[PDB]
Amino acid sequence: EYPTVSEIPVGEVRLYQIADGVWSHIATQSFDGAVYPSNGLIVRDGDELLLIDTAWGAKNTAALLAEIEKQIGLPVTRAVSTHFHDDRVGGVDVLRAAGVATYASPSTRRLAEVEGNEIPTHSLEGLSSSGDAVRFGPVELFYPGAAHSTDNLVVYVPSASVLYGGCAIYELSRTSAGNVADADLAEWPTSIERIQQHYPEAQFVIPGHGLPGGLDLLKHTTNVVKAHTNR
Ligand SMILES: C[C@H](CS)C(=O)N1CCC[C@@H]1C(=O)O
Ligand code: NA
Ligand SMILES: [Zn+2]
Ligand SMILES: [Zn+2]
Ligand SMILES: [Zn+2]
Repeated sequence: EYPTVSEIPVGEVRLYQIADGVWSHIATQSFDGAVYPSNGLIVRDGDELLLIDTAWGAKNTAALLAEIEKQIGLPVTRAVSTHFHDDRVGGVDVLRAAGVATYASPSTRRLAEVEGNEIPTHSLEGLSSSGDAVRFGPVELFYPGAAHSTDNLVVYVPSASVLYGGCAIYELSRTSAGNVADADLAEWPTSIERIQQHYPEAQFVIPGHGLPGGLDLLKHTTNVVKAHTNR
């Protein structure tokens, strides 16, 4: 049922409804001569929508807005990018031109600027120390500490028990570490354990790339990260 990388041409976006007013968005992109999928989140907030992450580039993000209008038909008024990489902020300018208020932590904004990636406009305060949580409308934002990147956020939807782990969490099909150029390998498992301790009620866990699962994706990611650590 969940849209897979094989099913989505680059440039197109699928939505997957998880619960009343919660969807993931799934897009694909060429990377390393392969095609990889990438997930974001959409959460209804009243008669508006909160978007979590771009769809990995401007073209895809335009497709994302069009698919949202087609399938849901409510305005995206805010967006949060969960780290500074292009699968999270690539498309921010598209969102901004469409009237979306884009947000990220100051950590993410600083790193995006250094990197030459798009920079969300608004700053999310209160997330700079490991273990910090803040409410943002229908979600809670949580900074678990450095993992896939120094700035990685996770997002929890309490009404639906959905934990969006972003790229700090790997899908089960990934058995070897991926892009760790910006990672903190030493802290990554500790950061995962903070997610487990903060959201032990989570029922649906979404990795940055690939198929959702349950909280077992946390242990899985720790297993893979520790194996890479011991390479
Ligand atoms: C551009 C993204 C940023 S997490 C990236 O590095 N990717 C996406 C899928 C493959 C590769 C990876 O994270 O291993
Ligand atoms: Na919390
Ligand atoms: Zn990343
Ligand atoms: Zn604004
Ligand atoms: Zn990613």
